Order: sequence, then structure tokens, then C-alpha cells
Amino acid sequence: VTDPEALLLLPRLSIQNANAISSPLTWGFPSPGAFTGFVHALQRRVGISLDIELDGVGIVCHRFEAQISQPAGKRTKVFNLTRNPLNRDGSTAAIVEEGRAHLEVSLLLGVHGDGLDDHPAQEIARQVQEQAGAMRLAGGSILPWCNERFPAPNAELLMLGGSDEQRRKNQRRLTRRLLPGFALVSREALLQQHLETLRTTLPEATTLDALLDLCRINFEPPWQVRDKPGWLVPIPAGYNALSPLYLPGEVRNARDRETPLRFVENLFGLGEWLSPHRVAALSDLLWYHHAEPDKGLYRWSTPRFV
Amino acid sequence: MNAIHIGPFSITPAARGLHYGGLPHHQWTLYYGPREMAIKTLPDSYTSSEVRDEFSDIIAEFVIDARHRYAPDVLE
Amino acid sequence: PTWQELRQFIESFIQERLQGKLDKLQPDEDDKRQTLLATHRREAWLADAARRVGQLQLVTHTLKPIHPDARGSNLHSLPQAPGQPGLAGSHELGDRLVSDVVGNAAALDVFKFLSLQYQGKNLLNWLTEDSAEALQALSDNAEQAREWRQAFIGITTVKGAPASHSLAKQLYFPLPGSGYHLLAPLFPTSLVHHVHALLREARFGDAAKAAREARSRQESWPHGFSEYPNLAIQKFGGTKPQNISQLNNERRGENWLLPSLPPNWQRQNVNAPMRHSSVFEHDFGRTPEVSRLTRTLQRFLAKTVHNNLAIRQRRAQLVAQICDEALQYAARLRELEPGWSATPGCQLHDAEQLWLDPLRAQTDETFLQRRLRGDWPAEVGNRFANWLNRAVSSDSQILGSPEAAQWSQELSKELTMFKEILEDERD
Amino acid sequence: ILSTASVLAFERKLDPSDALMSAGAWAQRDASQEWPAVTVREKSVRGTISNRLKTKDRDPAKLDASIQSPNLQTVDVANLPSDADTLKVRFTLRVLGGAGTPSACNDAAYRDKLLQTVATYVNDQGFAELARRYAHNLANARFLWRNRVGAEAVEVRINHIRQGEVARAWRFDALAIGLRDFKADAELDALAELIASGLSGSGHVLLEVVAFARIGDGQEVFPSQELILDKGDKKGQKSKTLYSVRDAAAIHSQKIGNALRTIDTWYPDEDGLGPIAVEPYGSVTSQGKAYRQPKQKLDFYTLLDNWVLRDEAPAVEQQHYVIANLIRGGVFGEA
Amino acid sequence: ILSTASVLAFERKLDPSDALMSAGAWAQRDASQEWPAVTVREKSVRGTISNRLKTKDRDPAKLDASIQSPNLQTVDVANLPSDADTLKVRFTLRVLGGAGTPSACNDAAYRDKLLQTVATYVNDQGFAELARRYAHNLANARFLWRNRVGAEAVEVRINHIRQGEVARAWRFDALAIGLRDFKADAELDALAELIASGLSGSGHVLLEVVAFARIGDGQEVFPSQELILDKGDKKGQKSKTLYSVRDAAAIHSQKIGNALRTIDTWYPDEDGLGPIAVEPYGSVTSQGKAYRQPKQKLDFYTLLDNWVLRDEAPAVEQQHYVIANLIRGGVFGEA
Repeated sequence: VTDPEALLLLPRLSIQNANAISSPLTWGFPSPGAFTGFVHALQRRVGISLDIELDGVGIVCHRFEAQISQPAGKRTKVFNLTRNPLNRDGSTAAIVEEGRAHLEVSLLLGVHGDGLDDHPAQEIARQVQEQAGAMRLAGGSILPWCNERFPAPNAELLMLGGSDEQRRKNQRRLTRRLLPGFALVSREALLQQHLETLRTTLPEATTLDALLDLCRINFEPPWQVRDKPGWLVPIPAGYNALSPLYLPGEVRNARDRETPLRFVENLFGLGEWLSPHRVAALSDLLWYHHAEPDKGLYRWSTPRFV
Repeated sequence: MNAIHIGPFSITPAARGLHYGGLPHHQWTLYYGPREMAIKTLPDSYTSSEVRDEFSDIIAEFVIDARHRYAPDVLE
Repeated sequence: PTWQELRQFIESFIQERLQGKLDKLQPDEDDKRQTLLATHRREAWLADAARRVGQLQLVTHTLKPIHPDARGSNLHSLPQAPGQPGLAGSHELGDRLVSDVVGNAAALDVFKFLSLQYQGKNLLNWLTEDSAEALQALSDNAEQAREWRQAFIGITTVKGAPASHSLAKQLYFPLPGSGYHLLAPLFPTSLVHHVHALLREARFGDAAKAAREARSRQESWPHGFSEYPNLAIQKFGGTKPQNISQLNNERRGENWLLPSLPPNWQRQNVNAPMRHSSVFEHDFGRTPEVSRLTRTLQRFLAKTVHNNLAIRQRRAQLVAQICDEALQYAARLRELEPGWSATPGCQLHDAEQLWLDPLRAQTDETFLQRRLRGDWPAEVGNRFANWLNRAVSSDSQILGSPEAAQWSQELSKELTMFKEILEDERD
Repeated sequence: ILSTASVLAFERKLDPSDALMSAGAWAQRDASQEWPAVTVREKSVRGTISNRLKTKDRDPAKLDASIQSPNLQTVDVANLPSDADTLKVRFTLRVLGGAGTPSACNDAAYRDKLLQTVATYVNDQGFAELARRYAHNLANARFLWRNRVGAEAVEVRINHIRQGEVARAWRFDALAIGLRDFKADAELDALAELIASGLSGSGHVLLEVVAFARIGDGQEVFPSQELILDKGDKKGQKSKTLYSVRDAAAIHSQKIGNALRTIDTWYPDEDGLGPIAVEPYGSVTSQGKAYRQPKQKLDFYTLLDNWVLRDEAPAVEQQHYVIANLIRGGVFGEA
Repeated sequence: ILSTASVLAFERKLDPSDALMSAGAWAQRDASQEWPAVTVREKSVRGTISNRLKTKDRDPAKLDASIQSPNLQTVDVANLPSDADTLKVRFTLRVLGGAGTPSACNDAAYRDKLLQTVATYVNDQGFAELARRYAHNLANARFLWRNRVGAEAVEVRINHIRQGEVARAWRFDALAIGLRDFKADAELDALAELIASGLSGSGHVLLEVVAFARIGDGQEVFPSQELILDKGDKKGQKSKTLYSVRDAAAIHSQKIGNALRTIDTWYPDEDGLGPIAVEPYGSVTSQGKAYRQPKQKLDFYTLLDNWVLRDEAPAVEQQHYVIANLIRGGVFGEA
């Protein structure tokens, strides 16, 4: 919703057991809403004391490992589980299938505020790094890099460049820092135009079918494969309204009785993983919240991408 | 059980049964006449359709190789 | 139209249920037939159904897939269609909607008593309107018909207070100006059932299996097929999927999650090309991603020009991906040893070694640290361009026409970008 | 009236990393940064029937027919190399601050009462006994589990990482410190002071825990076995599967946490076992029996509602158990 | 009424390792730590028809048609080099102790009764006969299964590894010590006392056992062999796959365990065969017939349910068999 005055690079963060089930329809890399919520929790915890705002997160995902296995005779996969403790009668409890993933991601954070002029860049960078080293990113603990060879501090780069060439060199150096990974971006325009292409191909086609067609490998008879522009993952694109926004004390057993609750349904969109050298600026990769609370639509996206 | 005859193909099991994992298993053998092509260990709970579908990939590969091996010549 | 045919159909339904439970019980004595026909043969069974419709609930989004010791409010609501483009949901389910049933595993019979097609339509939409054939086909008295209609139509409306349990998920969302909403999500079991049905047609359908056989026979077919690789199975009910919901009893567990995976989700290893002559043609080129990219360039090089420039745009994007992977290869070459390029060897591609190992400038103070700074090696991509010249088709029709000119233009532009990327490696 | 909060959830304080397992030689433990990792391999087993028979298949003909059919499995096995008698197990522990602060709470009054109860607990005795027991369970390598059973010598090195360097190095003989006695030692008290300051603090305390076990040359190490459901599939699967991160055998973090939380020596049953893991309703998976039942007044939930709501503060041991549950975490709250 | 527990899981005492086989020469076996490992190479076999016919192909035309077109296979084969006659097999055994205590037990009172039963056994007759027979099965190289059947001379060296150093060395001629007679020898009694001290919990016993067998120059050795589910054609008709850990042939640990457990000379059938491996229902896969069937009251489960549940103590050799089963370990217990 705003252009960041600076970009803070949180380095390689090893998230231990992240929620591999991103959505009721998708598994794998966690939701971008988890990353945006983590950055908002960082702004809630240490952002206010530094007189800065932390909005917008760019994910690089340097490493992914899924705690999964492939059973013999099946081409699908299953989630490795954890043994929950027994009940009070000594019996095994009912198992809820929860999957885990070891992530290694680096985050670009959009920083704007007067506190950037009040503190050194390395000071606020080290403060938000030591705050983020005791938090969670998708349900997993963050490994804060103890007793390895060379630890990685941040590099907060001011986006108000004095010259266009110096700004370009800063963005290319920051892209070179986060090199072995893929920027995950939102593709609402690509999914909508592919929906229009399928509607010209066949009418009454929903956005779900256009999302599904952009993920399966289509085999065409003369036997070739229908190509895709990018990786084109199905991402959770936010939450849509399923109920009116009830009063803060209205909903029974809410998390807090001061925040209003509204039952939601998952919104599914198309995301794309790209090499981060294929972007004009690294501020395009930032994932922003977008509530629009009168109509539900509690989305996260990448505005100012293309 | 009994052999599955798919054209010239015969899927015949070994009379001995093993217990791979905990479940009982049988070593099913796929022959094209006297030549075997795939020996695979399959459960005794498998139906005949599942035993057919296990060897269907090798069957289709041999069919493709026979089509591309004895194709007639082309005059242009 | 007539109430008499609806009465005949519901009497036939309860008679079929009576003879089914008589065949299931197989009773020949102990007066079980009289007790069976004393409660499931007359209108009082409908009154007994009045004791069963209040327990069941027809829902589209439920909480019971989240931890089964949680008791929340499962609600049947169709979400509004979003005005923003390019995103899907359960709002896309229009007439292709299957409503899940939650409650006891014994009252569910009355669900088909609300899902028959007597006059040609579903009886819940028949009971949502005050029709002339309605309220007479099931009850002789008016007030009994009204209370039976209210109880039978209450299976759609949510019961109890609006509530989400502690074991359910609740996630704060930042408002634009100074606020939060708590936003408890529910499992879209109707949407999950629709996606699972579509995947069932895609993977085990008759037309899909026929297209798979046509691919296996390498013959033509009027329609294609799909594969859906890397699917994940998430069983909700451990040993009792019927306890979760009725739709989860239709598909026993098996959430069938789509692979939203990053491209580095299957990182094999990092290897150092010691005794080899060129990195692009021996080790980097054998990775499967650039393999599929090179086969894609081979397929797109020998093609018609009718969509040419648009295809060329795709081709430009395609060729960009390959040099991206080259940088990605160099990226995982940042994960190797600092001084692997200084090891002994007769041939180890020393022309590329200034870019292969950037960390040897830390190893050698002046033996090779100043060499990469003074040389500024950016011609290596030109060598990679030579390898990329092995990615083009050997067709004279492309060379005669301007297709080779456009290929050389986009190749020169992308290796200009690659050489500019390799130039400022010293910063 | 001080009703209990309907949602009440606590973060996992003392959250460990996955215990990376590598191999080497004893007296080379100082240069253990380049030790090769233990790799999980596959092997085949042909056993015979040795389970109990239920008096319908005990006839000699059917039993001989069952033996005549060969029972085969594939098992994931982790072994030491045949020139490395020492197993090194390394993980990172983050002692998080705000141990008594819940993640979620409905009632503001219940949150204030719980914070006041925890604050009185820190003002009275602190986390000093609990961090002593946590430092004990770090000091003996209980997180090695079956790797600790037949080892010749186990030694635990624990390094406090303040910013990027080892602020304080502790070295413990893990076999000398028992699995059931919680005694007093000066280095153990210093580690207890550090862990209690991390629990009482606002940030986090970072520790690197490495355990070297002299199991034997080429012996079988025991990483965490992965819980994979067969789900009634037709094709037979591998019976035993192990856990690894990247060609490197590992133990799950919850197993290391369960070994770290094995401090509960105050359950009403007899302590023939010794300490058990801090669980609500005192569940022990190795026994199939749950101590600290709610029919007695010593389960975690009734102790919390007595300590917080009705102001019935229990004994100091049960207060230690309650705060150990709060450090452990969990999802609580009636409907 | 003292019902037996649903779970009575026992750990494995006498833990073996994967016995790696290297190659070398006789009279150079003293310096054998540098010996190159036996490689599992590949070769091709042409299999003629040599099995029983099913009274349908017994016609000469179809038999000659099958013989005219035979079937080829690729086998993993492990051989000595042409200049190496001696096979060396190396593994480490770990005698743990605490054999009476089970790892998991649903019933505490049944666990106490079993502990009292094993304690009264040890007070009456400790691990003296059992450790003597285990030292016998180590002394003769029964873990050389088909590497012993035609060996010219077998020599077994057992070194007690204490603090990484050899505490005591034993050197046995494995051909003089038979595979069926359990006689007495002073060095064998010392090894029996060491395994007794290991099994009683009075000490930590790790042994390095190296067996040198004279098979011949280039002769085929017999390591452990893996199960092959699919032969196919992408894998070039792989009919036999032998076990190897890292370019080095090896025997499975459980094969060494089964060879070490061959102490049971007290089954109700005649001992003309000799000892059999200790197992519930005394099963031999090569014989295909269970000695100690559940019908004749001499198997492990009925003897354990008489000795512990109903205090019906069996004979001294039969309670030796029961305690040997407890040393072996298992998933004893009903469902």
C-alpha cells in the first residue's frame, strides 16, 4: 500500500517444523499469510519501540525439506507424524494428520518511518534480527545459527537512492545476497487471463478449474506436454467471508474477547516461484496485507509487482 | 492364484508364497512365450486387474518397442 | 404436482427401508418384526424423523476436520463472489454443490428422506416454498405439517450460538487502520469434495484411462489427460472416517492436497566438477531442470512462425530461465568448499574457475584474488552461449529465414544481461 | 467469579532443534566439527513367527505352514562406521522468556490472576528448582535414550551462545549424573541460573548441547523412528523407518523435549521408574499407564484451577509441576 | 489373578554389528586392519531347467522348446581376490545386561513378578551356562554360516575393548571347538565369566570379534543377501543382491545374533541335529519344522506363563532357555 523507504534482509532462517499443509487444498511451502503475520508480529513486538513500520515481506526460500514419505505401490505421498502423549486412561489418542517441513528462507522487509533517521541501520537491523530469533514463522522454531562457521547479519538498504545507478547496484547486490532461492509472487492477473483463455476454450469454467489447469501437467495428443510460464503453484490467497462480523464478546471461545471474529473460508490463488534476478526491483516481491473488511476478502498479495 | 493370459503374454505366479512386510505376497512372473520380462512381488490381496495393471507399463513398452522394431519401410 | 404420488414415494421409501432392515436383521422369532414395523412403517416414523432432523446438520464448511475433540458451530454459507480478479474458492461452487452432513451415524437415513427426487426436484427446495402439494403429502393435520416442515428445514440453518472451539484455528488479521479481526477458518468440505471428485475423474476416470492407454500405445486420441504428481494424503479420521462427516465417509480420509512446492524442494546434492572439461556440458547441463528447458528449446526452435513473436516472447522467457538456472548453479556453488578450485588437476575448466569459486579470493591474498578483479570475467556466459548454441535445432529453414536472426537477437540480449550480472561479482 | 479461560495455550519454552547424529573417535571430540554424519541405510530381515498365538493356530500343521512361508521385512537401520566408536549428538536449545505468559486467553481477569500467580511463584522461589532439573536432564544425556543404555562413557558439552561466540562452556560426565537423582553441583547450579534467567527474561538464551557416547565401534545407533501409518494399503511396506534431515540421522525435537521434561518426581504413584515427563494427566507412553489422574487432586488442570481460581496453592512440588507444564506448554481450556 | 501384560517388549542384549568381511592371506592375519574389503561385484548366469515339472510341460516338445530358449540372470557375487585365501569377518558385540527388565510393560505387578522370577533365577543359577554357550557360539565361527562349511582353518580373535584399548585377548581355534558339543576350556571359561559379568550388569562388556577362515584363492564367500521385490528389465534381471554398507561386503547383524543364539540343546526332539537358535516356538527355517511347538508344553510362552504367572518353575535347562529368550528380546505379549 506504500513504497518502502528501506529494505531489511533477514538472512537464512532455518524454520524447524513449519506447517506443510498450507491450505485445505494444497500442501508444501507454507502460506504467505504466515510470513506477513510474522512480519506484523515483528512490528508489534519490536517495530514500535524502534519508531519504524514493517510492512511487506519478500520470501526467497533457500531450502525446503518435507517430512513426507512415499508408500510402496502408490504415486502419492503421506505425512510423517508425531506420537502425541497418551490419554488419562493410558490409550492412544485420536491422530490428527499434521505435516511438518524444514524451511530455510530469507526475508525482505519493507521499512518506513522516522526511526530510520533516528537509529543506525545496523542497530535496528540487529534489533529486529534478535527479536525474530526467538519467534515462529509458520509453526516452527527458528534455528538462530549457533556455533557454525560464519553467521550472517542483516543488510538494511535504504531505497531512497541518491542516484539511479547506485540504487540499481544496491538492488543487484541485495539480489546477489539472496541468490540460492526463488521469490514467491502472486499472479492474480495471470490466473485471471488464463481463466478468460479457458472460458474462450470452454464456457462456464470456474476460477478453480483454471487454477487446477495451471498446476497439472497437461498431455496433448499429436504426445507432448502443455507448457507453463513459470512454476505456478496453488497458494492460499487469503480468506473470504463466511459469516457476518460478530461482536468481540459475541463469539463463544474466541482467542480474545476484544477482537471481532468472523468465520472465513480459504481463498485460493496462483503463485509463481521465480529467480529473483528476473524482477525490476526487490520491493516488488513484498507480500502486503489487504483486508477490505466490509466485504471479507482478507487477502495477502504482492502489489507493485509488474 | 492362476495365470493371466493377455494375448501372447502369460502372468504366472510362483507356487511359493512369501510374507514381505507382514502381509502375504507372491512372486508374479510375466512371460512373452519362453522369455520372461518382469518378475515382481505382489500381494495376495491384489485382484487380477491390479496384477494386470502392475505389468501393463512393461507390456505397453514392449508393444512400443515391437512397433518401432518391425515397422515397415516408407517410400517418399 | 399431486400429493398422492409424493405419499406413494415416501411410503415406498419407508417400505424399502423396512424390508432392508428385515433382511439385515433376519429375524424369525422373538417378535422383532412387530417392533420393527411399529416404528418405521407409519407417519410416526416421520415423527421419529422429527427427533432425528434436530440432531443432524447440513453444512458446507465444518470444524471437525480440525482436532476432533473440538465442538464448534459448523455453518452452511455460500461466500460472496469477490470483486478482485484471479482467485478462487467455494464461491465458485454454484449448482455443482454437495452439502455435507454432520451429526449421528444413525439419523443419516433421514438425509435421503430430504434428498429424494419425487416430483423431479430436491425436497429441501420443495419444503423451502409453501407449495400446494407440500404440507398435505406428509401430514393430514395442518399444525403437524408446519412443525414437521420447520424441523425438516432446520437441518440447513446453524444450531446453537456462533462459536469456534479452542482447538479450532483463530488467526488475527491486521486492518488497514488500527484494528484486527480474529477470522476463524472452517474446512471447506464441499469444495474439498468437489476438488477430490475432479481429481478422481482426472486420475481414475474412463476417458482419462483411455487417454493414458492411447499415450501408452503412442496413438492419437480426441482428448488429453493429466497426471497430478506429488499429491499428498491427509486422513482426518484415524480409524473412523464416518465420525468426521458423511462426505469424509464417502472419501475415507484422503484430503488429496495439491503440491504447492518451491523448485528447491528436491535439492539433490552439491558436487564439485573436478576432472571435467566444461561445466555447462558435463555437470550443469545434466540437471533435470535445464534438461527440460533444452528439450523445450529444441521443440520450440523447429516450429511454425504463425504466433512467432508471441512464441518468441515465450522463447525469450524460456531462454531467460536457463541462464537463471546457471546463476542458481553458481548459487549452490556458493555452498561448496572455499578452495575447491585450487585443487590439483590436469583439466578442471580453469576459464570458468574465476566464476565457479568466488571464495578462493579469500583463500589466496594476491595469487588469484586480484585476478578476478582485474579480469572481470564475463565472457564465460559466451562459452555457455556456445552450449546454448547446442540447444537450438539444426534446421536450415530457421537459418534461411529471420527466425535465426530473432534467436541470435534474444540470445545476445540475454547473455548481455548474464555478462552484466557476472561483471559486478566483486561487490 | 473468575471462570477459567475457554482457550488457554502456552508456547513451547525450551524448544530444541533436531538432534543431529554424527560419528567419530573418542579423544577426538574437540575437533568434532568435521565429523561425518551417521547415514540411515536400508537392509532386509528374514525373521520367523515369534508372537503369541491365540489358541486357534497352535496346531503343528498350521504352525509349520506359517514357518514354511518366509517372513520378510525391510528395515531402516543406522549404524556407526566400523572405525568410529563415538556417537556425537548435537542440538540447539532456546530458553524463551515469558514462561508464565500464555499465547491465548479469553478472560482478562483470568490472565491477570494467572500472571499474578506466576509472578508470586518467581518472587517466592523462581524457576531455580525447575531449571536445576532441566540442567540435570541436559547434563546427563537422557536425549540419547537408547544410545545412552549401553555406552561406555557419555560426556556432554553445553555452550552458551550470547551473540556469536561461546559465552560459557559447561562440561559434564553424563554417566556420573544419574537418570533419577537430582543432586547439587556448582556447574549445574550455574547452568540452572542461566536457564532460569532465560525463563525469567524477555528475550532468549541460546545453548548448544553436544553429547558424545562411547557406544562401541560400528555399533547400532538409535535415531527417532518415524511414525508412518500404513493406512491399510495392499502393498507391503518397510516395517521400520528412521529420521534424517539431509543424509544425516537425527532425533525428533519432541523426543529431546520429552527427555528434557523428564523431571516429574512428584506423581502420587511410587517412583520406581524415577522421573517421568511433564504431561497433563502424567502420561507415560513407555508404560501405557497415566499417573497423576484427575480422580486424585494432582493432575495439572485441577492443580491450576486450585492455585489460580480458588487460591488453594498446592505443595511446592506440585507448584513446580504446574510451572513445568507452563514451560512445557500445551493447549488447554474447557468449552 | 496376575494376568500377563499386553506389552512385554524386551531390548536386545548381546547387541551385534554388521560384520564386515575383508580379504587377506594366512600368517598375515595379525596385521589385518589394512586388509581390503571384499567387493560385491556382478556376473551373469544362464539358468537351465532343473526344477520339478508340474505334469503338464513334461511333454518332450515343450520341454525342448523351453530348453532351446533359456533364461539369463544377473547375480551379485562376493569373491575373494585370486591372491587372497583368507576371509576376515569383523564385528563388535555389546553385552548389555539387565535382561530381566523389559523396556515396555503395561502391568506393573507383572513386571515386578517377572523381575522377582529373574532375580530368583540369578540367585539360584546365574548367567553361567548361558554365557558359556554364548562364548561357545562366538568361539566357533557359527556367524560364518556358509563361510565355515568348507573352510580349511578358522581362527576367532575376541578382544575386550575397554576405554578404546584391548583389556583381554582370546584366540580360539574355531574348528576344534565343535558346533554341537559344549565342552569346557579355561579361556572359554574366562570369556564365559566376562559375558556373565556383562549380562549381570556388573560391568560394561564390548568385544571385537574377528574371524579368519581359509576358504581359498578367489573362492566365493557368502555375505548376507537382500530381498529383491522386482527383477524387471531396467534392472538387468537382478536375481541375487548381497548386502554391503560402503563398497564392502557384510553380514547382517541379526544373522550374527541368530548364530550366537544357537544354544538351545534342550528341545523335546532328539539332539542329533545339535543346538538350534533360541526363539519362541524354537523355529528353524532350514529344517522347516518347529521344535518346541505350543502343543508339547516346552515352548517359551507356556514356560514363561508357568514360571511367572503360576509359579511353576521348569527344569534348569528349560529356565536357561527362557532366560536366553529374555536375553534375545522380542515383542512378547498378546494383543
